[PDB]
Amino acid sequence: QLLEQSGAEVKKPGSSVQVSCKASGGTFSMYGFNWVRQAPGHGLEWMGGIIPIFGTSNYAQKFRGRVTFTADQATSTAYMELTNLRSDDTAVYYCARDFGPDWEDGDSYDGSGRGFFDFWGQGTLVTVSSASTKGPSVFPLAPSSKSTSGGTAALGCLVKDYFPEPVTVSWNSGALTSGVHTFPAVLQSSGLYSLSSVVTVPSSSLGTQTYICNVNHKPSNTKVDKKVEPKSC
Amino acid sequence: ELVLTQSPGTLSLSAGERATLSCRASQSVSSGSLAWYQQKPGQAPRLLIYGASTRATGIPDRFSGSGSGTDFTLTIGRLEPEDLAVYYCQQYGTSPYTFGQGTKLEIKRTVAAPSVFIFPPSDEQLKSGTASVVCLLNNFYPREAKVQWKVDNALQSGNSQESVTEQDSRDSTYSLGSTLTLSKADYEKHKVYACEVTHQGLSSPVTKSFNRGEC
Repeated sequence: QLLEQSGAEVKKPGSSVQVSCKASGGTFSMYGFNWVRQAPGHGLEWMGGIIPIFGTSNYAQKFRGRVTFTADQATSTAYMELTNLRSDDTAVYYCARDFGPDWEDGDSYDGSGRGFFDFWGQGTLVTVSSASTKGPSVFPLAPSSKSTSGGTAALGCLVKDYFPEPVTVSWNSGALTSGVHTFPAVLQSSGLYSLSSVVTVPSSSLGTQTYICNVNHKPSNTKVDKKVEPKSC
Repeated sequence: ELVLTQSPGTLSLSAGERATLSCRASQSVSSGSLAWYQQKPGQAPRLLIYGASTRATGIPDRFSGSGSGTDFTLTIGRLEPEDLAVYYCQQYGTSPYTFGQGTKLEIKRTVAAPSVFIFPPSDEQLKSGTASVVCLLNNFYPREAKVQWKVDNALQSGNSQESVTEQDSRDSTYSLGSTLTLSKADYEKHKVYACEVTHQGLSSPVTKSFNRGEC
C-alpha cells in the first residue's frame, strides 16, 4: 500500500531495468529500502539496498558491477538499476522496507539491527526475453443454464494469448471478491499465456447486477474491462 | 555466505494442529538476527517474527519463534486455514542477507465434491477461428480429479489444458479449469460437447454438456 512499485515489463537480454519504489508517506524517514527478488515458483534472494538518511548503500556480491541504488527525496522514491540482463534475471522484484531503532542512530545496540523487512511492495515482475509483449484478448465465460447450481451461477473471463506474465484480475473494480477464483496461467504451445478468472454469484442477481472483470497487463500497458452477461437466445 | 536450510520441504496438516518449521544455519547467526516471513498464494511476503523470537506487530498470537546459534524454529500453535502459505526464514546478522528455501504448508480437510459448470466458446472468439470450451470444477478437496472431454461421444486427448488454484484460504478447497481448444472448423462440425468429471466426493462421474446450436 504505502510502498508503490513500477509496473511489470519485458526486457531484452543485455538491456537494463530500473525498478522504482515510492514511500507513500511522503518521506524516507530513517527507513532503509531493499530489493529482494523471486523467480516465479521459487525462493527469495536479497540483492541490496540503500538507507537514504545516511546515504549508505550496499549489495550482494552476486550482483557486483550490475547494480546501482539511488533515492530521490523530492519524490520520496528509491530506485534500483540492474544491467546486462539475462533470462535468469526474470523475477518478481520486491521493494522491502527496513528500519533501525538504535536509540537515535543507524545501528548501535540492543541486539539485532536493520536486517529484516516489515513492509513489502506488491512486486515488479521483470521478464527478460527477446520476444515482444502482447496484450490479452478477453472473452466472456457467460453464465447460463449450463453454469448454474441451486440458486448460484458461475461466470468469468477467459484471458487469452498474452505475453509475458503477469496479468491481474479484479471484479467490479474490487467490489466483488467473494467466490472469485483466478487460475494460474498456462503456457500454451504457441508460447503465449492464458488464464481465466471465475466467480459464483446469486442467479437472482444476473438481471440486476452488472459484472465486469478488470484485466490488467502492465507489460503491454493494457487494461481491459469486460462486462459479462447472460447470452441472448 | 550463510546457508539457511529449512525443513521439512512440505508440511501437510489439518486445521487445529500445530506446525513446527525448522531453519538451520551453516554458521552461527549473529545476535539471533533471524526473521520469519509468510507468503500467501499470490501475495508479497509478510514479516512474522524478527530477532528470532519477537512477534511482529499485527501478527496473531498463534505464531512463535525460538532458537539461537544455528538452530531456529517457527511454531504455529493451532493452524487456521488462512495459514496456507510458504514460510521463509532469513538471517540478517551478516551481509549478504540470506533466506532459507522455504517450507510449504498444505492443509488437509474432509472430502468435498466439486460443483461442475460448462461454458461454450463465445461467438466473438469463434469469429476469429478458435473455440475454447471451458469446464469448471469448483471448490473440491482432494486435489485429485479427472476431467475427460468428449465431442460427439468421442474421447479427446492432447487438445485440452487445465489449471488448478492453490488451496482456498477459507475452506482449503481447490478449483480447476479445463479448456478444450478447437479450430472454428472442427468445433462447427460437431454437436455434443461434454466434460466428464471423476472425483472421490462423487459416487459416480458426473457429466456437463451442451449441444452447439441450442439455447
